Amino acid sequence: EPAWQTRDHLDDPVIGELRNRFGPDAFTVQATRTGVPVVWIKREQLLEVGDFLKKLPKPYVMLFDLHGMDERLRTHREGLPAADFSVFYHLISIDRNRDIMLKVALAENDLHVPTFTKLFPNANWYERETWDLFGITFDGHPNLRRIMMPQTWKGHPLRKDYPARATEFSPFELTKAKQDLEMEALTFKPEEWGMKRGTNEDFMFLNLGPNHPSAHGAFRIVLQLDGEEIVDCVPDIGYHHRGAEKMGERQSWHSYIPYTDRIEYLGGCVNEMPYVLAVEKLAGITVPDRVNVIRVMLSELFRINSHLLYISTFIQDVGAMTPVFFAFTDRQKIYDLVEAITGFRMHPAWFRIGGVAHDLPRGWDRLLREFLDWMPKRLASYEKAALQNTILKGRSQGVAAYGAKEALEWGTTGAGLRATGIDFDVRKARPYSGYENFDFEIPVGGGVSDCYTRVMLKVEELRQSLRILEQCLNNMPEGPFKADHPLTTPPPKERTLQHIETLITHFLQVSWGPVMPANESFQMIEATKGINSYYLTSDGSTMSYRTRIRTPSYAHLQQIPAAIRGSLVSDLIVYLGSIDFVMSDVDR
Amino acid sequence: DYTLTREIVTDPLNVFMGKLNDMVNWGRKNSIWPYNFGLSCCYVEMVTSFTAVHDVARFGAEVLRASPRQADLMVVAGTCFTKMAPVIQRLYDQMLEPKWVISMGACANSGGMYDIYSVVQGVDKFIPVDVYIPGCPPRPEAYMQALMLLQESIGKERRPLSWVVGDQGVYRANMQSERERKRGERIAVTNLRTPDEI
Amino acid sequence: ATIHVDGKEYEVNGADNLLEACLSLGLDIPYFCWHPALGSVGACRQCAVKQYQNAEDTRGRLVMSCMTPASDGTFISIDDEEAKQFRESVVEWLMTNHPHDCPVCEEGGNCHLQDMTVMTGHSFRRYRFTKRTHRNQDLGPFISHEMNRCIACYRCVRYYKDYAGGTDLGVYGAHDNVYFGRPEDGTLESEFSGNLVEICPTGVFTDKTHSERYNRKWDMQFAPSICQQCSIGCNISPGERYGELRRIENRYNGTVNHYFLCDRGRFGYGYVNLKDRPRQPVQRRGDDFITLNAEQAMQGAADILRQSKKVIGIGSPRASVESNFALRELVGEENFYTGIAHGEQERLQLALKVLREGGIYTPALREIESYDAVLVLGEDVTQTGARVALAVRQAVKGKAREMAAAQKVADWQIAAILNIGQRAKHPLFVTNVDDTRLDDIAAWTYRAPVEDQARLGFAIAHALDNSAPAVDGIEPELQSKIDVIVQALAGAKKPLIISGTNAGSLEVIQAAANVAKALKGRGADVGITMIARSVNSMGLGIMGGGSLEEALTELETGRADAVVVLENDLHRHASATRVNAALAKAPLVMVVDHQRTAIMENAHLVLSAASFAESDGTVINNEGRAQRFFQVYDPAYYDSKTVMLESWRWLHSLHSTLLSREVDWTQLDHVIDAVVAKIPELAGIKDAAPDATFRIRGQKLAREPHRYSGRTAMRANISVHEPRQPQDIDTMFTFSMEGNNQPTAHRSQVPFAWAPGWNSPQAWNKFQDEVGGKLRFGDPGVRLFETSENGLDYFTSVPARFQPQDGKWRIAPYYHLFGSDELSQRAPVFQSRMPQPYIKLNPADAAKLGVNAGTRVSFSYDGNTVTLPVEIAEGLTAGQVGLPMGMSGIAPVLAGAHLEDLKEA
Ligand code: SF4
Ligand code: SF4
Ligand code: SF4
Ligand code: SF4
Ligand code: FES
Ligand SMILES: [Ca+2]
Repeated sequence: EPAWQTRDHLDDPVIGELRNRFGPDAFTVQATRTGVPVVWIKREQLLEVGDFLKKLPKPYVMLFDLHGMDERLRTHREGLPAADFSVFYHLISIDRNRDIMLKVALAENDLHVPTFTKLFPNANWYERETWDLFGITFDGHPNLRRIMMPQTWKGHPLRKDYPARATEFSPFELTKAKQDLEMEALTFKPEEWGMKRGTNEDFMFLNLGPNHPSAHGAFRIVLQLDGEEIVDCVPDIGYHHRGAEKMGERQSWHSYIPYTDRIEYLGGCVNEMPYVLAVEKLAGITVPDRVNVIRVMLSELFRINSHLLYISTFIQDVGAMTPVFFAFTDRQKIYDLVEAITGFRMHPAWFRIGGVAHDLPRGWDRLLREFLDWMPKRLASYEKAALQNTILKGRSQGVAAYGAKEALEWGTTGAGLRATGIDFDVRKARPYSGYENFDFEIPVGGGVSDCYTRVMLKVEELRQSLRILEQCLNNMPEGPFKADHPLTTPPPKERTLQHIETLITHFLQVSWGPVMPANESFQMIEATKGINSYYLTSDGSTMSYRTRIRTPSYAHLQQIPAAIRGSLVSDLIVYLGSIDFVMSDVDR
Repeated sequence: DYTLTREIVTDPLNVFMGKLNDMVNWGRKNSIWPYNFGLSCCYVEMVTSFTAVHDVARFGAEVLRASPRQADLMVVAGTCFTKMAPVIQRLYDQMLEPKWVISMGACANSGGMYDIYSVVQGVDKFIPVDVYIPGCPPRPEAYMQALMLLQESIGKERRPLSWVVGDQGVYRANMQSERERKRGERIAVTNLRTPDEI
Repeated sequence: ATIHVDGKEYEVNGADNLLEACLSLGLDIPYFCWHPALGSVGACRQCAVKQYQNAEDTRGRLVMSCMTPASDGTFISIDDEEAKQFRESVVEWLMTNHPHDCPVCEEGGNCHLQDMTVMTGHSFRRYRFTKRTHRNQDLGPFISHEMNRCIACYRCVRYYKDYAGGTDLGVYGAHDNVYFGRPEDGTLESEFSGNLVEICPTGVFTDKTHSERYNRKWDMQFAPSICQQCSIGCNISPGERYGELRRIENRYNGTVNHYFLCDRGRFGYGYVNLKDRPRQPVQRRGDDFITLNAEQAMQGAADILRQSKKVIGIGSPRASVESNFALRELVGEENFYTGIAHGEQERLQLALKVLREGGIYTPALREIESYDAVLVLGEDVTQTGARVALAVRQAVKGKAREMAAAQKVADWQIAAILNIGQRAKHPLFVTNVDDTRLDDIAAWTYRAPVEDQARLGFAIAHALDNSAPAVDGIEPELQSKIDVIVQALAGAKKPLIISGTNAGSLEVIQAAANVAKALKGRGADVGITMIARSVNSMGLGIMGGGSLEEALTELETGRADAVVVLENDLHRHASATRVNAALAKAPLVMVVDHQRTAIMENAHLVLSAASFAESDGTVINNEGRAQRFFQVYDPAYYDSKTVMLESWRWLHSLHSTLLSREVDWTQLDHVIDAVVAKIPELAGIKDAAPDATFRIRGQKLAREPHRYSGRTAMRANISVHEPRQPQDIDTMFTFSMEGNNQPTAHRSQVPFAWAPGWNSPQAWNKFQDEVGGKLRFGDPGVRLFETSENGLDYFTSVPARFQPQDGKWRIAPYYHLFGSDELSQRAPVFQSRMPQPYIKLNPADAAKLGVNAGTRVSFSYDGNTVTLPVEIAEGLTAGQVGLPMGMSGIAPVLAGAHLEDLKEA
């Protein structure tokens, strides 16, 4: 049985436990290509099912995702409950290495679900984003305001009847918005943002944004302060919203790949991989081995690039401005190899449905060998220059520390989750893209996630990525760079240029789009900054019916208030430098 | 050929104030401090230009003031989001004359690939732009080439020397476009290296 | 019937074959040679499914789903491995010889062969040998020929010969050298040859008029419109790119014009793209022609109209219901004049009275194909209402259909039906002044003047019913033919009588009404069809008004000092000298029009109105069905200086500026409400289409496909800033791809057909409830009237026989599909197709005048001597001269007029 085969997952023990607890008629099991059991639960039993999953012998401890879907235009809904809208809850059990997708069906008039925040605190921002983009009200939410769009925004953009394209610009709207930007400091009310007891009169309100002098993006944090002590803080995000999901509903399966590049713009091919993997799951494509090793090579190269930039920016935020120049020279070496392979520096747009855009250029191994010889001495130099310095250690150790429980309840993944002592990497637990054929280690922490522990874990991850790159250079199969499937978009170019059936396939795939049959697919990968995921719903057309991108920087920014509570502003700056987030990843 | 801002006029340039104008323009163009404004991935390539492998410091554009008062050039490098557009306009208003604008990337040029509900389709909708860079992202040397283009744009524009003597309007030269200037050599290209090699 | 496809049970129709039954269920089977309108032949061998004998069976057998009936308890599989392998192999065999032509082929992105190559999953070529090659032929100005792309699916020959009755297209050659085309280079003679571009699943037959300015299907802006070239009202999809009307595709209507148009509707659109059209309002001041915008034109016209003492309005059957009603509201009901002559209006009102008061059910165009005998009186259907002639051909083949059904042969087995019914056909009796294009299948043809055809009809009605008035003076041979017609009509279960206003005689319409009443009195299921002239002739007849002669009399007498002419050239309904004198005497002439007419040289004000591609409105076709047509594109999107509005918008704004001195343009639904509130006869036009607030789950209807391209570059040469998307406040459609065009959307107006995997016109199968039937949620268009409870009385006005008087010549009308409609001659592709302007002469009259064939003769009509070359017409009765109606210089009002001093020049 192939990995893309449609499975109902009725042999999962979670289905049997749910049947024994709630009854055989309490839910509907859906057969998908997501790889996880999809269970449609009634709305009135949602909190009961969540509590039952939370109190399992090997419980589902992390709310991985929570969002909505507009099901009004979905023609192929066979074996599904009648739904105008739906809300899905993706929960991960690390102990079982399993996950379950609960789904709640809502009518068009009764668009309200009970809040999930009493079970999982990340449901705060997840439900705020669901309300902002779909208009679904969550009863019991502490403060259900818009998180992506401004508060004075009419309509909900991810609904099907909302126009995707840009409206006409008016200087009047900009000028009045400048007026509210002017009186926002004067007319600030903490009750709007969920804060309480604002201005006792021992607290002051501090706004860091909107523009920070850093490469992680532009955003605001409002802080309740007693002197230099932070008591309450909520981040103001949505300043980097690009409508990537709404764009996914109006681009074909092939023409959306450059938009998948700019989700985490320090990731590139790392961001391209889960999307093309989920599309290949929809298409029923098993890629050959050379495609797997090429994609692994480019993903590890871009992971090293992102980790180098993150370590450099953390060192610069500490105060040492020297190693960022040398590490950007190293990034220039990586960019030289990436320019040679894909033709571009930062957003290659090189992964394809079924393979990659071109074969590897003649001489890639030379550039890879020079880069692999160049890296370790520079890494040791950066280590001895800044990451073994006592001033950097005093600035970074013990700042914004959290344990395994806090990382599990807030959906923190990547360096922080492994620094809390939990060994969970997608490249080993749920392997993808032929990662089982590479010998590499997963670094883990002692059990407490400091800034320093996360930075050293990222350094060890860079070392392991260098090991993977060495294995890619030494052992590469000789064969096709595209699959032997009719849905490989585009087909190989020489056969397009001299065969007429291949020309027909190329013509209809680049113009109208490749036709993915109606199914739901899900791919979860380990990104450069945590765990990334693409959830793609196809209605049988040439475009995505629903593109849902889960990014870890959302969860990290939501964990920001729970970890910095009771600390200083400089601790907040060091924490922001030690998260490895981009605002495009948060806001997408 | 020049354009007024206080109108298409001619060149108004004794000889002493002419040399004063060339010296003032030389000092302005040889010392341009960009404003550190991070929007999106185009700012990542901007700070890649800022590092040691490209050396934007050679052009005297490396001081990178964090306050808009001390900066002369605004490099809008990133997407012009609707929430961030009043911030961009306020930061542009906080800058002082003379001020120039470089749009870096297709997002700042026209909105780029993000013709979406929450993106302003170009920064020229609300602030004037002096130099445009196509690319997504433009490479750092393209940003330095745009800096040179702005340098020869400044080098022949005319501005008042003092606020009490002379015409207070600002002259901007209607320069020949780079497309028509480079068409003589771009069309003559016949062969390129095949994409199967390094 | 009960079938089991891939283990899933379905209920289908047992009389259908498995291919159309499974396509109606939403299942996908590739097919080439089968068509819903043409039946099954089993040629392409593409539709192979695997049939099993019973519920438990593992071997099966590859059967042909188009050739297999969907009987009760059938077991088939589509996704069987052997069936899929064979379908991919059939695609591969078709692709062995196919040219590497998709980038330079006009069927690219619209190709059924491309869709089925992709859908079978064939993308790898292992064939390494040569590909066969064919030379091409010149097929005329409309169809472009490329025989290399043929897959030998035999659809073209089957449609063109068996369905459309054409004789000049066939299949030649042998084993793999089969050639589909004409026996020699020449124009395709059929009036329905344009449907080959949709019948052909490949790019062998392509729209050449579209090919001149070619763009792909995904790049089109489509709208659901009504064809404006005659009164049949066929549903069309006009598609536009870069501000010009690019193509007319057939839009499916299961009640009217299901899969097929005629060549006048498909290739006569080129008047929209004419460069001399008015794009701005123009005011004539002395010798200068100054250009206004909309507001100043409205203010000036309102001021001048307010100073006038009486303003009259001359409508037209070209304009929609809303434009005519807006003109009627502007000038007043008693000052509104229909733009047609007195005789044309009298014939139109009589045909309307017969239709909506005669008690006989008038059929739709699809319903015509089920009648058992057809009598066409006076009307040249193929040249005036061509789609009715096609439906008459199908009704004639109905006898072979019945003969094959009597032998338990399935109705989709077209070859067996044609073999059983060899040459037996239902009776067709056509009367005209000469031979018609229906004569190859007609049981009898009567070449006689209009009075003699009316007398033949009155005699048929008297022989059917003795209470009908009798005709005395019938020859014994003509009486024998009369009783042959009567015996054929009386034995028919469903007789159909077709007449119209194009014969130029009231008595022909009266005789047809008498025949229909006599057949109704015998208990027969008689239907009656009346063919009008223009697109909204029925609408102008229902709304009514004075004739053009009364308007010219008011202008000449000085009682009217202001005339507003709406979408009328005024020369097809009256003499040019009289119209010019009356318009020159009027101190204000104001022409609201979209085509540069000859009456604008004296016009004081010209309003640049919109054509059907740039306007919304309602038109009433010949059967009395109200149909809404929608705007295709915004003319001001590309050229911002273009101020071209709807005619009803112009006239409503003029009425508002005349009354309240303020400008209000309108919304379209406001004008629709005004029409249904003030004219109860036109109250049914509200249900023709839903209002502008109609949504499909909250979103509008997309005009263009979702892969519409060039949004940030197609206007970049004007300005790099992208403009506002045009807002359509009038209708429910949006001028963008941000809309709904789902096949399952609860709507009736479909701008274009597209399904994922079905890019060709075969996506209409996805847009129908059953394949070849109606649309899923009904067809657009609502009949304005029901059939009457009681009929009329017999028309006792029997005319005398035609007497050829000396010195005078009766003008026999000759109509052409290319040349008689007013707007179609303006299309520059038609001048290569329109015949040379002739004059038809009987051999005895030509010998009496000493003129041969081809010599020039000069005749004076209304004191205007024009010369034409002589063509000898054998079937024309002596004492008559035949003139081509609607051409240059020959108005259609000249039908039945007398001609003086016809003499060789
Ligand atoms: S133009 Fe491209 S690289 Fe620059 S900000 Fe936009 S998405 Fe990023
Ligand atoms: S007929 Fe179809 S398959 Fe053949 S060249 Fe044209 S588009 Fe391609
Ligand atoms: S010319 Fe077209 S319709 Fe005729 S057999 Fe060939 S592919 Fe079929
Ligand atoms: S029959 Fe008449 S309405 Fe139909 S396509 Fe021809 S001209 Fe148009
Ligand atoms: S469609 Fe049945 S054989 Fe051609
Ligand atoms: Ca309109």
